[PDB]
Amino acid sequence: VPIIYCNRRTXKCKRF
Repeated sequence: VPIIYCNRRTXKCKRF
C-alpha cells in the first residue's frame, strides 16, 4: 500500500 508525494505547498509532486 504505497502513498502519493504531492505537496500542497509547491502545487507539484516529488516522486511517488
